[PDB]
Amino acid sequence: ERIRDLTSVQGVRENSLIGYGLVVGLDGTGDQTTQTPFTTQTLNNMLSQLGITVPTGTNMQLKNVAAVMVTASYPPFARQGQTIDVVVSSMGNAKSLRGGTLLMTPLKGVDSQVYALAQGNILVGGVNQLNGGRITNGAIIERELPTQFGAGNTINLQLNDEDFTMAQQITDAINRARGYGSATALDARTVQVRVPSGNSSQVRFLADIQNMEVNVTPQDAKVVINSRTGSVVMNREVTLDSCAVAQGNLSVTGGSLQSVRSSANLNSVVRALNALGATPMDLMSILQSMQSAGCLRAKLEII
Amino acid sequence: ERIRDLTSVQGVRENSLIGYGLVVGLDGTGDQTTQTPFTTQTLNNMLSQLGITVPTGTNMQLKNVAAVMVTASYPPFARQGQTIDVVVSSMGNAKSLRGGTLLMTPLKGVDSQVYALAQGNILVGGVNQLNGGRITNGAIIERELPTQFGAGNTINLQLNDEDFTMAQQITDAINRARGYGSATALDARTVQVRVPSGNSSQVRFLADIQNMEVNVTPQDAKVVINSRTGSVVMNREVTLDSCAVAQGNLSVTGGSLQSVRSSANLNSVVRALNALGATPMDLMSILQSMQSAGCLRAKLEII
Amino acid sequence: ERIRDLTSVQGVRENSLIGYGLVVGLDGTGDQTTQTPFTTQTLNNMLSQLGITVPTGTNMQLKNVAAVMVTASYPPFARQGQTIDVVVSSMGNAKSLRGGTLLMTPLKGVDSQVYALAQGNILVGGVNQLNGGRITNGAIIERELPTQFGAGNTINLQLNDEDFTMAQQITDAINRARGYGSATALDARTVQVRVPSGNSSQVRFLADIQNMEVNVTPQDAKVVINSRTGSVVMNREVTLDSCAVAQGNLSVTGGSLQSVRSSANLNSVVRALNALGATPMDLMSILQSMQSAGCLRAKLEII
Amino acid sequence: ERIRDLTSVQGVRENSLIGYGLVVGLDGTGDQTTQTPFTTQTLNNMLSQLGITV
Amino acid sequence: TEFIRFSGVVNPRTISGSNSVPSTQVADARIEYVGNGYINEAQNMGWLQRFFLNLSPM
Repeated sequence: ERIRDLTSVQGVRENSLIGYGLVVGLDGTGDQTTQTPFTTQTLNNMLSQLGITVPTGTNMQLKNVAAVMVTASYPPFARQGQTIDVVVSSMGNAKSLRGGTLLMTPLKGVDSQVYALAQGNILVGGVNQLNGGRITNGAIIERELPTQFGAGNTINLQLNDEDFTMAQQITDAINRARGYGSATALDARTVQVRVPSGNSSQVRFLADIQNMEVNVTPQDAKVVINSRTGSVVMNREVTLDSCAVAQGNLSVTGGSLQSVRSSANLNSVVRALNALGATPMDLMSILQSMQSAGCLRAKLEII
Repeated sequence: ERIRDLTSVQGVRENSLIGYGLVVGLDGTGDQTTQTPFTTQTLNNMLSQLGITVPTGTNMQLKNVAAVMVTASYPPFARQGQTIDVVVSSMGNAKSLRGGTLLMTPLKGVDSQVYALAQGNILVGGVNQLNGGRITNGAIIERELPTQFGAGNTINLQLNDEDFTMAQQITDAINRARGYGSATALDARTVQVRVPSGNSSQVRFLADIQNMEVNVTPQDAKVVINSRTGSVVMNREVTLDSCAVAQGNLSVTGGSLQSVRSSANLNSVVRALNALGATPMDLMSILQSMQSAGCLRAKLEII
Repeated sequence: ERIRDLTSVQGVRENSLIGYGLVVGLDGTGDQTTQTPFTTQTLNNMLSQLGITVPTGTNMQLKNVAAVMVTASYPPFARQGQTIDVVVSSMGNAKSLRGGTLLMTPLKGVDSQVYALAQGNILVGGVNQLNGGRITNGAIIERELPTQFGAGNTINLQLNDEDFTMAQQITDAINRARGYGSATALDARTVQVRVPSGNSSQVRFLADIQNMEVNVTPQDAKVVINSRTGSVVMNREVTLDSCAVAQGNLSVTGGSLQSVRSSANLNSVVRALNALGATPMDLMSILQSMQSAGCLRAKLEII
Repeated sequence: ERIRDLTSVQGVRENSLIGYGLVVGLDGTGDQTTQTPFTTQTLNNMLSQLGITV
Repeated sequence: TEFIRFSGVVNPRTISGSNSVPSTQVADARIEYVGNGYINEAQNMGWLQRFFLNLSPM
């Protein structure tokens, strides 16, 4: 299952669909509709379409209706009649969407064409979000996308993470179980494979390819710091050099300057960094300072 | 039962029907009708149709009537006279729909044509939703849709989830119990089967096909995180690499940087992640940071 | 893994993409929209695009919508259809982005061209930042960049830190396992390697090169001081000379002038500096004064 | 390591770069923007470049 | 019949949110407001007056 988990097929991709709708059946937790004119305007549009023309000059003050935006993913090779999941998010001053029902909503693409029609019952968790829900199989595909799959004798596998070693390894793995010249790497992120002419032939070839297992090679040393959530993650290839670290309210347990032992593997790094007795908030600053000095032999990314 | 649970037949699909109606018989828990003019307007329309013309200039302040939207699904091969379930959702400032009765409601399609007529008694749970109910067999089909089923010698089975391996596996399964060239995969999501010319012949063929069992192949490694409900779900094909994790108020039980053991199967992953002693809210951030670093060898989806 | 962790390939670089979007589905923690007119203006733009034209003169006072800026990195050799992570940051007077959903956002480059389309669910930690979140695989690449990779017979490895010794060492390492004249150093930061003509040939060559291990040579002596976080980090090549240090409220434990023993290695430096009994805030001033005097034989950097 | 720690090479030097930017995503801890007009002016410039004319 | 003609070059960043731009932000502004019919013919000087306006000594 390595090749499918590492790469993606060229032309097999997911698009994004968006639309506007109304959610009805709320227990008095909808829009105020005095500060969100589009809710009442679109309700009047729906009624006018259905055969009820409400007078232009009138005051409608609803409480069970909310104006929402619906987002979905158009899956690869989607055919009309299939169903997809949608996400429903409130748009103006609505308290909750607990037990609402999404009315008929056309999901447009980037090209402003309807690719799906959405309508269903929203499932809201019930510290849980109240203005956001999900409808499983809530939208039906109405339009299909032409594709070039099955045409030509080349298929590109696109690596999720760029690596010359991994690209070469996938090339050598495809060229071991599937013939001599069945794959050629084009760059650090693309492996071009030669496929038989046809549609089912390429499907069979890619089915074979996808479940093959490749031995993942060492992949860069990096320390990911998320300051907004206060988390630090170090992969296996992170090392350290011997150097001294000082920080506020931290001391040898006896001065404030603690020596960090050079470290070869990740267990040594973890032990050396835990010897400092540093909170992760302090550990982030320690890692940044060590990266500046040169003790930390890894790529420090702040996400 | 695998093929029916995995695929859908081309042209065998469900449509969405919508309509507007009134719910009567509520115990003073209907619309205020002073802030929802359409309720009184449509009640006057109904009376005028029935033979009662209420004066244009008058004040009607009802309490047992609510204006509702009715939604239903038009089932495949629906014939006139059959019954379907409908969902009734209040539209404006109604307290409840406890024991109301849905009056005659025409359910329109996307093409604004009446496909069903809805009327019945609403069943409301009774923390339960009060403005939303369901009527079983509450609508009768009045229009039928022409279809191309039974015409031609090709039928497409559309996989619910795109997979070249699964498409090839279904193709090989249909071509084992039903002849040599009875199925051909067209893409990652479509399997074209050759069916005899006729209507009952295709029904028999698809009845045979649908209950066949296919051996489901490994299907991608993915971690689904629902932040709105605070849930994390990992399938069997999720693995881990050895790396260090630090987060606020979490420590080895002795520093704050805990080593996560490389993990091959899902039990190892669960044990390694439970060794951190992390709340799911913290676990979501841990998983996101590990995906950024590269320890988590899976596809992280946020739903 | 040394060469990949020390250098970068010429032309294999990451770009920065930026865009503006709206986040919907917040639990009343969006913009006030009375002090941020662009939120309501862009919401009206979205509705007008979707087919709803709200009157120009009207008051919309939303609470579940926030105007945000989305930032992402365009990875090397990115192909259309692939997915990247994005960072979503609020732009005006929004309380939180806890469970919001990013609507369709075009990520522009420096050249103001759309290279990715962003839409997904935001993951906010939950002392955690509330107006900043991250969406994994939240953007899909829509445009590709032409490159000169595979053209020519020269490839430049660019050292992360400039060093003539390290450049020469990498040159000698490449010229030991890959032929006599396979690499030539051009300056303190660039090593030019001779690669075969072709595209896959260069991929194979760089795959070989990247995982080679080079013996890292002593790399300058420097003391990094971060006064904003109050941290001091000294690498292994920092030494000391015998000199006397006096500072407020510090005394020999018996005068106020403490002799610091000359020190050759880093352990001696740590012991000598801990003998002073100095808080890191005092230690920063001590190190600066010693650098001024000449005891500290290292490069003092203030970050 | 003495010569590198004592001297520097001619022409091998570091320059200084400066620029102006905006920092977004703060938890209500940004500028007041009523006393710093350049913050709002440059935000409007960014929006106008991106396609929104306030 | 009255004809109002306009021509010019518009910078896109000057266009407001209502897809409108003042005429003073158009570089090569060519604005014309003319008419025909006897109402316009009544505002043209007679050929002899238009000749005396150019050739008379004072």
